[PDB]
Amino acid sequence: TSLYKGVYELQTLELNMETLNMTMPLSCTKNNSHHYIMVGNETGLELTLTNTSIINHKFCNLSDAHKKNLYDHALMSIISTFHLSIPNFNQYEAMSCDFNGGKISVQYNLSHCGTVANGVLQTFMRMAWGGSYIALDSGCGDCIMTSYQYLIIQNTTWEDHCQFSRPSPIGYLGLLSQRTRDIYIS
Amino acid sequence: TSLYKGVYELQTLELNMETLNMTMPLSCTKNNSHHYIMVGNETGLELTLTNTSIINHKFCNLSDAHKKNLYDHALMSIISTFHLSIPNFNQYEAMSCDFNGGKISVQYNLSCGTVANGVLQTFMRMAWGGSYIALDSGCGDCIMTSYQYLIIQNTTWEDHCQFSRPSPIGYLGLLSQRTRDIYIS
Amino acid sequence: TSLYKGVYELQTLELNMETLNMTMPLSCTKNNSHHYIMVGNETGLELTLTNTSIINHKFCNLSDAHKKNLYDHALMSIISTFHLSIPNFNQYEAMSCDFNGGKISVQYNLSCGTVANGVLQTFMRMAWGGSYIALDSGCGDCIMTSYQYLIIQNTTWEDHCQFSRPSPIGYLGLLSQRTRDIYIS
Amino acid sequence: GTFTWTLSDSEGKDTPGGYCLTRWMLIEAELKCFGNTAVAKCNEKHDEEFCDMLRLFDFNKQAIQRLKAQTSIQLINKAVNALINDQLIMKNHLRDIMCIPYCNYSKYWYLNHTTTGRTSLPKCWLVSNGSYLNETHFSDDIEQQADNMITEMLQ
Amino acid sequence: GTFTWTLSDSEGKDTPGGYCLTRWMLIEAELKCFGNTAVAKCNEKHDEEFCDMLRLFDFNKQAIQRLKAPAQTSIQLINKAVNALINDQLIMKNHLRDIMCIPYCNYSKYWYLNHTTTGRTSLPKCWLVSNGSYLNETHFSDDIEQQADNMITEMLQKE
Amino acid sequence: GTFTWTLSDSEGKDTPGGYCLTRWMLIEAELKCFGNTAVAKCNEKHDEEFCDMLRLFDFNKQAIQRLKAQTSIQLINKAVNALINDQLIMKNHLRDIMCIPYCNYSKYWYLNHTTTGRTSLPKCWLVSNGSYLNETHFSDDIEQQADNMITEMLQKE
Ligand SMILES: *[C@@H]1O[C@H](CO)[C@@H](O[C@@H]2O[C@H](CO)[C@@H](O[C@@H]3O[C@H](CO)[C@@H](O)[C@H](O[C@H]4O[C@H](CO)[C@@H](O)[C@H](O)[C@@H]4O)[C@@H]3O)[C@H](O)[C@H]2NC(C)=O)[C@H](O)[C@H]1NC(C)=O
Ligand SMILES: *[C@@H]1O[C@H](CO)[C@@H](O[C@@H]2O[C@H](CO)[C@@H](O[C@@H]3O[C@H](CO)[C@@H](O)[C@H](O[C@H]4O[C@H](CO)[C@@H](O)[C@H](O)[C@@H]4O)[C@@H]3O)[C@H](O)[C@H]2NC(C)=O)[C@H](O)[C@H]1NC(C)=O
Ligand SMILES: *[C@@H]1O[C@H](CO)[C@@H](O[C@@H]2O[C@H](CO)[C@@H](O[C@@H]3O[C@H](CO)[C@@H](O)[C@H](O[C@H]4O[C@H](CO)[C@@H](O)[C@H](O)[C@@H]4O)[C@@H]3O)[C@H](O)[C@H]2NC(C)=O)[C@H](O)[C@H]1NC(C)=O
Ligand SMILES: *[C@@H]1O[C@H](CO)[C@@H](O[C@@H]2O[C@H](CO)[C@@H](O[C@@H]3O[C@H](CO)[C@@H](O)[C@H](O)[C@@H]3O)[C@H](O)[C@H]2NC(C)=O)[C@H](O)[C@H]1NC(C)=O
Ligand SMILES: *[C@@H]1O[C@H](CO)[C@@H](O[C@@H]2O[C@H](CO)[C@@H](O[C@@H]3O[C@H](CO)[C@@H](O)[C@H](O)[C@@H]3O)[C@H](O)[C@H]2NC(C)=O)[C@H](O)[C@H]1NC(C)=O
Ligand SMILES: *[C@@H]1O[C@H](CO)[C@@H](O[C@@H]2O[C@H](CO)[C@@H](O[C@@H]3O[C@H](CO)[C@@H](O)[C@H](O)[C@@H]3O)[C@H](O)[C@H]2NC(C)=O)[C@H](O)[C@H]1NC(C)=O
Ligand SMILES: *[C@@H]1O[C@H](CO)[C@@H](O[C@@H]2O[C@H](CO)[C@@H](O)[C@H](O)[C@H]2NC(C)=O)[C@H](O)[C@H]1NC(C)=O
Ligand SMILES: *[C@@H]1O[C@H](CO)[C@@H](O[C@@H]2O[C@H](CO)[C@@H](O)[C@H](O)[C@H]2NC(C)=O)[C@H](O)[C@H]1NC(C)=O
Ligand SMILES: *[C@@H]1O[C@H](CO)[C@@H](O[C@@H]2O[C@H](CO)[C@@H](O)[C@H](O)[C@H]2NC(C)=O)[C@H](O)[C@H]1NC(C)=O
Ligand SMILES: *[C@@H]1O[C@H](CO)[C@@H](O[C@@H]2O[C@H](CO)[C@@H](O)[C@H](O)[C@H]2NC(C)=O)[C@H](O)[C@H]1NC(C)=O
Ligand SMILES: *[C@@H]1O[C@H](CO)[C@@H](O[C@@H]2O[C@H](CO)[C@@H](O)[C@H](O)[C@H]2NC(C)=O)[C@H](O)[C@H]1NC(C)=O
Ligand SMILES: *[C@@H]1O[C@H](CO)[C@@H](O[C@@H]2O[C@H](CO)[C@@H](O)[C@H](O)[C@H]2NC(C)=O)[C@H](O)[C@H]1NC(C)=O
Ligand SMILES: *[C@@H]1O[C@H](CO)[C@@H](O[C@@H]2O[C@H](CO)[C@@H](O)[C@H](O)[C@H]2NC(C)=O)[C@H](O)[C@H]1NC(C)=O
Ligand SMILES: *[C@@H]1O[C@H](CO)[C@@H](O[C@@H]2O[C@H](CO)[C@@H](O)[C@H](O)[C@H]2NC(C)=O)[C@H](O)[C@H]1NC(C)=O
Ligand SMILES: *[C@@H]1O[C@H](CO)[C@@H](O[C@@H]2O[C@H](CO)[C@@H](O)[C@H](O)[C@H]2NC(C)=O)[C@H](O)[C@H]1NC(C)=O
Ligand SMILES: *[C@@H]1O[C@H](CO)[C@@H](O[C@@H]2O[C@H](CO)[C@@H](O)[C@H](O)[C@H]2NC(C)=O)[C@H](O)[C@H]1NC(C)=O
Ligand SMILES: *[C@@H]1O[C@H](CO)[C@@H](O)[C@H](O)[C@H]1NC(C)=O
Ligand SMILES: *[C@@H]1O[C@H](CO)[C@@H](O)[C@H](O)[C@H]1NC(C)=O
Ligand SMILES: *[C@@H]1O[C@H](CO)[C@@H](O)[C@H](O)[C@H]1NC(C)=O
Ligand SMILES: *[C@@H]1O[C@H](CO)[C@@H](O)[C@H](O)[C@H]1NC(C)=O
Ligand SMILES: *[C@@H]1O[C@H](CO)[C@@H](O)[C@H](O)[C@H]1NC(C)=O
Ligand SMILES: *[C@@H]1O[C@H](CO)[C@@H](O)[C@H](O)[C@H]1NC(C)=O
Repeated sequence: TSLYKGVYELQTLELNMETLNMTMPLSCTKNNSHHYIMVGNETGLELTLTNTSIINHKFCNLSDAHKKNLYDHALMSIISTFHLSIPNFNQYEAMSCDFNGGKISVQYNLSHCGTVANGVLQTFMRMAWGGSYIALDSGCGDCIMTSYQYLIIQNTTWEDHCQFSRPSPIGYLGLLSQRTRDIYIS
Repeated sequence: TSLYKGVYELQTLELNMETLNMTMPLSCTKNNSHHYIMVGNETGLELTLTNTSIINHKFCNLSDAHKKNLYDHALMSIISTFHLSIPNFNQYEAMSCDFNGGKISVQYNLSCGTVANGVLQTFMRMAWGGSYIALDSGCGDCIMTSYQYLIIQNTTWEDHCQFSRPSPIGYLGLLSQRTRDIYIS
Repeated sequence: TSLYKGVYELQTLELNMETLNMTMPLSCTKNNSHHYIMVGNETGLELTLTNTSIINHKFCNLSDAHKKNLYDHALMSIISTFHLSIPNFNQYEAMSCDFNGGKISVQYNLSCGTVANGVLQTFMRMAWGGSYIALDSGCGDCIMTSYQYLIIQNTTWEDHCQFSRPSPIGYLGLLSQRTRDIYIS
Repeated sequence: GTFTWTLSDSEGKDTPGGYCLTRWMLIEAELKCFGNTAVAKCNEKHDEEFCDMLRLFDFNKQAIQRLKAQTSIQLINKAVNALINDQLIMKNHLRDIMCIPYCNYSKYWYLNHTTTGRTSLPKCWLVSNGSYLNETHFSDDIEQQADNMITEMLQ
Repeated sequence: GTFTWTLSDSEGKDTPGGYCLTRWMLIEAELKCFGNTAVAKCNEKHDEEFCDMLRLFDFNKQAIQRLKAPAQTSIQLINKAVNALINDQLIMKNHLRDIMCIPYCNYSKYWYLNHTTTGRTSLPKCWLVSNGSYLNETHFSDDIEQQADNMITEMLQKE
Repeated sequence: GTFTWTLSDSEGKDTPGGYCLTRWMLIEAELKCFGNTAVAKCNEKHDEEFCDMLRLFDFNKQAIQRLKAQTSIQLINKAVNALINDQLIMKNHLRDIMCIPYCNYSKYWYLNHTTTGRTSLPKCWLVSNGSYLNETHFSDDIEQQADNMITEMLQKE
């Protein structure tokens, strides 16, 4: 098809990351609003950007949730890596959660350059590595802005969601190093 | 003895890690129940697996212990490294401690995914030599042991390393995977 | 002007780190007492060793300061990297702060193994160039200084780097050893 | 540190070293095998993205064959730095931030000799704004790989 | 991991690979250029301090050119990229040497060999310093001697 | 990053860089010396376990000779990564978990010439369920080392 030096033919291959589902999580995006992280063939996590909120109380009962060991430990591990990877997070009010009955659900209020919405969107940009630019509108520029007001993270069941981008573990594996690399004093 | 290509003789070499005692800790094991981590030539640390408990109160007065700066800072460093290295530690009720007078003593009440697994995985790493003899788990993440408590106490140095030689490889590996798996508080 | 092997002449070069001011912080020192960290061409930090204190209350209202998002986010990220890089920090009474109106100012009350050693070890690393002048230490886990307080304050940029050239190597080194040595809370 | 995981050899191979990707590891493609001379570069270099993927695929293969658990996330969290170069994907993250064509780890390209059947180590097919680059935009990269193929074929 | 940042080539250079430091990157000096044969070692070795500085200077150059300048100097970018540019354990090595009274590298001055007629230069090694004063040539003479021999071996490897 | 510590050498030695382990560093053995050509691989390779031990033993020696203090754990907590490959010991932990013969960093094997005395770099003697492997179970590893020894002795001439 395309020959170089008359003897070397240019050939390609595309990896199907879906087969890594049993060992590592996989990030992907459905459309502009919805993005997903898949753990195995059953459980998962849905990162959705919406102008509509889902939690109105500004409390996060993590200690209660830990004691009542109902939630999936895997999903809790990736929801911790996300919140820790946020840089310069200083407005705990925007962080509101609801872990009643193991159902994990976390909401980040982006309405509250340098603001708390940048750091949460920077970490979201890394997390869903494929197809995150579609929701960002940012381009190249540090400072990230979006029309949407809330980033809602909910537990969900596995389906054929990865429509815009293929699944990949590259996003999650990168946040692991930059986990507690940027946090203020408590 | 046995020569390869007629000119190269196969020879051996066994290192004595005990000489590294002044710079880095050294883990080893005595029998199935008793394991040790040595720092220097006097102060040490014993971590044991017993069906008999040593602490019945379920509190860990860590802030009080820090303020009364009596304990050995080295032994506190390796016990912070241990507790931090536990992945998915979510039931604080099992950890009970007693640091009265500097004497450090920590008890983990054991009982796939339970808190006993994360503590035994970190114990498997800590005493790298001869941890398998107590795990009874083989190869298979999920570790199950018959013992009910893992008790960590300070101790004095003796010729304890009877089943496995002392080595620092155990402690050195937990230093990187220190705070790598910890939930939000 | 010194030839090796008759053809190879020995030549040198000295890097001007001041041009990296827009990308990374830069540590340097003015005299024995005063040291600085420079972030850009306008803001910065002042590390001072003085027998004279600046804060008398023993509280550090960090949560209030976070909520009132006035301070420079870059400056506090250096304050966090510094405080986290302190090994075996067990007496919170020495750290006293004042972040009223975004003006960040942190004071470490100094007085082997004490809290002063860990704060001076981190200070020795932070201002990599010309930290030995204030230490009086020489070579030896034990640093002792005559000064009683380490005060970090926000300041404006001036031609401060007189004794040592500015460099980012100090800051870049603490980033890896950030939370590597911290006790259980 | 750096990656220490060595790729495991299958039993029906002619030379110890090569690695093969099954038809279920590749999307819309049959199985492809790569020779020892190419995969040997995975142990030397630190910068190759396709090597990082082979170590991930191999680790997933070895972990399924030898263990039983899907909370297996604890295992990869320990092993990540022994399989991949963390800074290599940070490099791609930096390139994406700077409007530079980056590697999203999906498509790769390689040169395949017409009669020898020998292949280069697959390099990553870069992408910029949701579309892979044309052959015309990295043709001098392919030219350089073809030159390395000839000098290797002579040895 | 280890550093993956590759040094960017300017448009007018004759051979692809060399790197140049402007007169504003060097103090009390004009611009200095280093050949591809020297800079190539920066991709192989993990222990060279002058290489870690080149990646810092290049990253700073690339970030200013390609990224719209921040309002008030955001530090988040370098905190992400540090391990992809420098060897952290290399500067920890110099921190160990300073602690042990050994001459260490404070990343300011470097020395290299320049052939008087061909113009090729070795990779600049770090000029060590002990107690606020750089070492005399007399105290690392045998380090320079070894570099000349490697220069000879590298020059003969071309012919 | 990766280890940057270079193995210092003692004052009274024939060749610079050649390392020796004293009789107190070995168990039930006298002192053994390894030539420069062997230990030079410690700076190139990231994979060798015996090299990470030499950097530990040398660092121990250097810290004792040059400093005074036991709480010196703070020093090894800083310099661990400049000495040993963290992911190399994680490798053997993965092998142990997967029932693969792993390296417990105690015993090492190497080839030694009958007349030359030049030796290979000691590779780790693997162990599976509390017992070291027989020579018969890694025989093809020693064969490959002997071929590398021949190709290295030829480059001398
Ligand atoms: C790396 O970048 C490339 C390019 O930006 C990116 O490639 C894109 O991947 C998606 C996902 O596979 C492709 O979308 C497909 O498009 C075809 C035809 O357009 C559809 O038929 C596909 O739909 C099937 O799959 C859906 C989800 O499984 C099902 O719901 C549906 O019913 C169909 O069965 C699918 O939508 C897209 O075409 C490419 N783009 C290009 C230019 O090739 C890749 O995803 C990136 N990699 C990573 C890891 O992010
Ligand atoms: C690495 O170690 C070396 C050696 O210890 C160290 O070099 C020293 O750097 C300082 C700072 O640049 C030098 O001090 C200069 O001295 C000259 C005269 O010798 C003065 O003219 C300079 O003063 C000018 O600078 C002021 C502040 O910028 C200006 O306001 C004004 O224009 C002054 O004229 C300056 O003080 C010192 O001489 C060297 N020492 C040696 C031995 O060369 C270097 O800083 C270290 N690197 C790092 C990164 O720490
Ligand atoms: C790596 O794996 C190997 C093999 O599994 C392992 O080697 C074992 O080390 C132990 C401890 O050194 C050996 O046990 C010895 O056995 C002899 C008799 O066989 C005894 O005489 C020894 O007792 C002396 O030492 C005791 C403790 O100091 C004293 O209390 C006592 O009075 C004696 O003086 C000792 O128990 C064991 O034989 C070997 N196994 C083999 C197969 O060689 C090694 O420990 C592992 N390395 C690490 C770092 O874990
Ligand atoms: C998650 O990953 C697993 C494993 O990586 C995927 O399962 C794998 O699916 C393939 C294709 O269905 C299986 O191949 C099959 O092999 C048998 C013979 O063994 C053959 O008869 C079939 O025709 C097919 O080729 C493979 O065995 C299987 N592996 C395992 C361990 O189950 C799974 O599909 C992935 N799931 C998701 C939701 O991504
Ligand atoms: C902890 O480690 C230290 C140092 O690694 C061990 O001390 C060392 O012990 C050896 C053997 O006793 C000493 O060697 C001796 O050297 C003198 C000459 O100075 C010689 O006359 C003797 O015959 C012997 O060869 C070595 O000097 C000594 N080093 C130090 C710094 O004390 C110690 O034994 C270890 N302790 C434990 C409990 O493992
Ligand atoms: C560690 O945790 C275990 C389990 O969480 C604790 O065991 C529990 O201890 C209580 C109090 O001793 C037991 O209650 C008693 O049960 C008997 C019947 O077995 C009953 O007749 C008594 O009236 C009393 O209620 C409980 O059974 C026991 N549960 C199990 C599963 O063993 C243990 O006490 C904890 N240890 C420490 C030191 O905290
Ligand atoms: C992206 O896809 C999701 C799922 O297909 C869409 O979410 C649905 O939106 C409708 C209308 O608001 C709701 O009635 C459904 O309940 C939603 N489904 C889920 C699973 O939440 C979403 O509208 C799509 N967005 C875009 C921009 O295409
Ligand atoms: C988190 O815990 C707090 C305290 O247990 C809960 O707040 C209480 O909620 C009940 C029911 O609405 C009220 O009657 C109490 O007055 C509340 N107490 C306080 C101090 O606010 C809260 O509902 C919990 N939140 C979640 C999501 O579980
Ligand atoms: C979510 O709400 C925001 C804010 O109301 C919307 O952004 C506004 O869009 C209008 C129309 O383009 C502009 O006139 C406003 O200036 C925007 N406000 C801001 C703060 O940017 C956004 O379009 C909404 N998104 C969706 C999907 O409905
Ligand atoms: C392992 O060794 C320890 C110490 O030698 C044994 O613990 C002793 O057990 C006896 C009998 O109960 C007690 O009287 C001693 O006080 C114990 N010593 C210590 C230091 O605790 C232990 O029994 C041994 N276990 C096995 C399985 O061999
Ligand atoms: C410690 O206690 C546990 C639990 O009582 C013992 O494990 C039991 O052993 C018996 C006899 O083999 C079994 O019938 C039980 O099913 C076991 N229970 C469990 C929960 O595993 C264990 O043997 C005791 N260990 C020691 C050293 O006394
Ligand atoms: C901060 O760094 C910038 C850029 O590295 C320096 O600005 C450069 O100054 C030189 C000499 O005047 C000019 O030729 C360049 O064009 C400038 N570059 C830019 C991007 O402006 C600046 O001098 C440094 N500031 C301080 C205080 O060190
Ligand atoms: C180091 O330099 C600083 C700044 O030049 C000196 O601090 C000044 O000291 C005088 C006398 O006490 C005060 O009037 C000034 O207000 C101080 N300036 C600042 C910015 O604090 C300091 O005395 C010098 N120390 C040494 C040892 O030379
Ligand atoms: C700061 O105060 C300390 C303590 O008051 C001073 O150190 C004392 O210096 C005197 C005179 O050399 C000695 O006699 C004391 O023994 C020292 N005390 C201690 C605890 O070291 C120090 O010199 C003062 N520094 C300045 C700059 O005023
Ligand atoms: C290189 O190209 C050759 C030929 O184009 C490939 O060999 C073919 O492999 C397919 C499937 O494995 C077979 O159906 C064909 O019969 C083979 N053709 C020949 C001529 O042998 C080879 O797989 C390619 N190599 C790679 C790595 O893709
Ligand atoms: C390789 O073999 C030689 C000879 O078998 C060893 O050299 C001997 O070492 C012992 C103890 O150090 C001396 O007493 C002998 O005099 C030496 N013999 C000769 C001929 O030199 C050498 O030690 C071996 N190499 C290693 C690393 O053990
Ligand atoms: C989010 O914050 C905005 C502004 O602070 C506020 O108006 C809104 O009510 C908040 N929403 C929630 C759900 O807290
Ligand atoms: C989340 O998990 C809970 C408990 O397992 C379940 O009841 C709920 O339906 C899940 N949410 C979704 C969207 O599947
Ligand atoms: C533990 O330390 C305390 C205080 O140093 C000491 O009194 C006690 O004896 C130690 N415990 C043992 C078992 O040696
Ligand atoms: C610092 O500590 C010393 C001794 O504990 C005390 O005398 C002094 O008042 C303290 N200073 C401040 C500002 O707290
Ligand atoms: C510190 O910052 C505050 C607020 O920006 C400012 O008012 C004050 O002058 C600064 N301090 C110095 C010494 O510049
Ligand atoms: C080497 O010397 C020549 C002639 O003196 C000079 O032009 C060149 O710039 C020098 N090289 C460097 C790197 O300074």
